[PDB]
Amino acid sequence: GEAMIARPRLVDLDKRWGIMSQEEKDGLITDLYARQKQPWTTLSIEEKKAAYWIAFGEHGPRAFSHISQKTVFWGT
Amino acid sequence: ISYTPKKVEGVSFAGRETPTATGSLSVVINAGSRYQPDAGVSHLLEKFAFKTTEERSALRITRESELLGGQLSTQITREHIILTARFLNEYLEYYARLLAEVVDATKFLPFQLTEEVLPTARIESELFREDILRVAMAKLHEKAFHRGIGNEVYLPASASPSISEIKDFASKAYVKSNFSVISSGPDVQKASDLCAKYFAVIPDGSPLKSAPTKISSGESRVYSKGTNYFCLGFPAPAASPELFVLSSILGGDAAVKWSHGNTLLAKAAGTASEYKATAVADLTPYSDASLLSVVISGSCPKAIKATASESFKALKSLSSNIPNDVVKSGIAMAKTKYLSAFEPVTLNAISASSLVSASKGSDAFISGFDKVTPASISKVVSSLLAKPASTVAVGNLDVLPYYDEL
Amino acid sequence: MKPVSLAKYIQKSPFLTKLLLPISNAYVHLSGYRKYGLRYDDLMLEENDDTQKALSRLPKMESYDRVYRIRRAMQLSIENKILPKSEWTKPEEDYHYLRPVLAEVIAERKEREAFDALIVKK
Amino acid sequence: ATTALPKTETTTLKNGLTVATEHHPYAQTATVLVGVDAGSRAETAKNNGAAHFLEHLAFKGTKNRSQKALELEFENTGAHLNAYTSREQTVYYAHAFKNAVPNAVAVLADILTNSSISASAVERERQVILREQEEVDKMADEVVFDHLHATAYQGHPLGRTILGPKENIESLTREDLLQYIKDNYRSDRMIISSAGSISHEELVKLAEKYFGHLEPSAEQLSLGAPRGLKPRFVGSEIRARDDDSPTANIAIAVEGMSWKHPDYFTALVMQAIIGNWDRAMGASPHLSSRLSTIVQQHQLANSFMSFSTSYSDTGLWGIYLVTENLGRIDDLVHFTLQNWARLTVATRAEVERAKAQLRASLLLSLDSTTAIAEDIGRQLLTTGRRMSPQEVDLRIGQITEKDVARVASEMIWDKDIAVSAVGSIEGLLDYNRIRSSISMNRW
Ligand SMILES: [Zn+2]
Repeated sequence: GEAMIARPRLVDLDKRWGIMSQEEKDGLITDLYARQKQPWTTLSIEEKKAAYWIAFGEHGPRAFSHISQKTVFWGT
Repeated sequence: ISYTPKKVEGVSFAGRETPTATGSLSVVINAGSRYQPDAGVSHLLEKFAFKTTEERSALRITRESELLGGQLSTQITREHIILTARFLNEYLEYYARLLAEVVDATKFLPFQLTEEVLPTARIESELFREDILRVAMAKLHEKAFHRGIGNEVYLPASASPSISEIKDFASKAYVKSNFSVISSGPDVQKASDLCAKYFAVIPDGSPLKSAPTKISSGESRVYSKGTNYFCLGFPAPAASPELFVLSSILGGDAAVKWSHGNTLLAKAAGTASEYKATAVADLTPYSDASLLSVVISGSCPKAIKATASESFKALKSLSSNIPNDVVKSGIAMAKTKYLSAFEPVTLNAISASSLVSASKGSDAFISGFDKVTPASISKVVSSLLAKPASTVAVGNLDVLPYYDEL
Repeated sequence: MKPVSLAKYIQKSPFLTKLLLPISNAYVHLSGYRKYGLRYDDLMLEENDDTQKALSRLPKMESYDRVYRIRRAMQLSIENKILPKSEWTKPEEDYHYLRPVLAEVIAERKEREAFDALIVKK
Repeated sequence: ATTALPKTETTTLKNGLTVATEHHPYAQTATVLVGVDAGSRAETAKNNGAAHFLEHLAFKGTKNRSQKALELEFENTGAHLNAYTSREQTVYYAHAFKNAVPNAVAVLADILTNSSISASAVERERQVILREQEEVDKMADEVVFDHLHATAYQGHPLGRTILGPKENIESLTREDLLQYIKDNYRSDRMIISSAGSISHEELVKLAEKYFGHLEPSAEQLSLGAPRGLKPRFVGSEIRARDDDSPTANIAIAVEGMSWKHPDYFTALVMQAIIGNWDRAMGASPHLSSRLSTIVQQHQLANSFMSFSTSYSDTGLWGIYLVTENLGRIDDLVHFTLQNWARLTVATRAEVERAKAQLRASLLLSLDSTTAIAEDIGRQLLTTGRRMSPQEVDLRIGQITEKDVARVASEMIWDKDIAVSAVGSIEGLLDYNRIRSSISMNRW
């Protein structure tokens, strides 16, 4: 992983992530894993955003359900 | 990029492979205005396409096509009748079946003719008649070629063929030996198999017979108050690369968006009328004829006359000694202009004309561009200016010139 | 809504038709629309869209003949009299000439109505 | 063989330029596009209309090559050049024979990197700009849509014409154009795409050879991000009455949706539901849209089309009617708005038909190298990426009738509308009577 990853590949990740198939997910994870080897100064802001969203994001395990409290109040 | 003809089960085929998700299927039929028995028969016969067949009504056809997500389009030209169908690649079998059913069995109900077919043809005829340039080019064709391709295409305002004439013309025109099937989807073998399977029960008739084209000349004058027009027409035999290179040499438009150009016609207009009358040249190749036309358009009649005179002088001087660089640039432009007409899926004059004649087609026709010499172009030009040309004038007739005063 | 008739279920069984032929003969004689020189299909109501469209798809000869027959019948009805027994509508000429066109129009309308209401049952 | 569907490669350079090429193996023509994310919206009230002036310019020779030498470069090699300016982006493209692409790319890079904007050129082009502005006015559709834009987003820079006022055109100077070029032509907001014979590696090499000097912008913003404040929809009407015209062009629109809005394809599906019509259509009677049925049955109008023009943070969603049956315009408008409002109880079959039609139409349009290049450029300039057909199919398929009903009740139900009329529009009623048809009282 030496060449910079194209911006149109790491833009609006949250909307696309659910629809995006498994193979693209593994490819992106592997590419970012190979990328983070270099010193982080040379990296762009969007790469950092994508990396953080991949690691400490909302998808995957920590995707909890949200309950509308107003609905509970009105039902009561 | 090139159609490779075959013949399966006695059916003409022309396949093409492209990396796209959408295919097509067109049936080019030799039933144009050249072969019509009376005025307006071909147009009405074309309009009857995709009407009530022997298996499904027109409403069912339209609703099924709408549900499947496809576009059904027809096209009438001076020497063909074309029925197309663009679709996603899933419904290729269904669309082939529909086209085969439409061509083979299509009952002609007189009330359908009196209800839907006739008003649509009349509306199209009025829409064509409203335009001025198309009428001028049609009159140029009428004056150039006496009959055959010199016949009017669209329905005249004072004609109304009976249903029996259309029915018998369709009976003696829709036969296996008088059309071809053209497909340009992402697969050719499957399309060929389906076309051979479904376009197989149509009877083995006989090809329609027409006389060789007869070439003459004449001038027509009409009056108008708006933009003035003046057209020159040089009839010629079947198209050759020399004619294409000559047409690209004449040019007329601009290579870049906002400029005047540097071809012969642009220089003539600039030197004559200070770019107050645009001159444009074009070529229309037919099966056994071609028409190289020059169109001079503008608002000032005097500028039109001066531009016409200067353009004719330049065309006459083009036969003396053509510099090599001019021929090189003309060939370079003509290659691109000819090749660009094959990308669109819908057929035009160039692609249909190439596909009709299997002797050359497009495989060797393009290869012959790079073997054109200034002597060949000079010979072609000198042969064109032997017989008199033909003119059509629209606008104030007191200033627009006749052919004897160019 | 529309005229109704059990004119096919009886045709299914030949015995019923053979039994009911004389009664139908007597009834048609008693109706007396043939005494005015008319045909049965002339009397059918024409005020909806279907029959109005159908009447515009007849051959011109049929329309002209129907117009003349109706006008002559009304002229006779003016003076309360009938034609002599020679100029009565013979059975051979009293055929159904409007029903097929109306059937075609109704079939077209029913096909459009069917397409109108659809559903997706996965 | 079955072949395949080529994929759109994407590569970026050090500066930030993005390259996206679709390569056809067997082809003889190629198209190259270079787009800039700066339309006429970035112009202020003083220097309005500079983008169109730049578009007309920048073809008059750079410092290295003068005019009448650039054209000879684009004629003796068999090429074409073109450019058009929208309200948010500018596009330059040039397609030629497969063996004359690198020279055209080099010429385009020379044109965009530096130009010799001279006072004499501006003085010469002033008159041609004035003539273009005068000649554009004749067309009815352009005037109707310009008036609709002006009356919808009034006050905002998005509500001005692209060409600009006459005073703006005549008073423009060299410094304004130079400043616009300096502060809006940055490598972060540029793009270069292709579709045809050329390959990805060749175009990347060409871009590195030539487009390697464009300095990035001061702020590191994204592509297609909103700039300025969100415009406010202001429902109003404009009546440019003229009794000489034998027709009556009318356009009605409501608040639209942006590129990134999470219901975009639902709005597209609704537009497909409404559909288009024309009296010259071969199968006009048999179309399966109720509005077409009524209009054709009663001969109410000549034709009508539906549009869903969208922008960075707003958009429009309406219809465009042309008619000559004067005196029955009110019935046409009433039935159009009734069919609009009915969409809150839409049935499954209509939604399925609209989905199929939209899926077919989104792919049947691309049939040439120029069209594919334009589509790729626009998708990259407005969104940031080009959606593969799999993603588009998945997004469209998820849409159901309940989503359509929700969106219609949210935006199509009783709400402010924007009207624009040109011609013999006397038969058109007031604003309140027009608006009253947007909601049905029998529910
Ligand atoms: Zn302009």
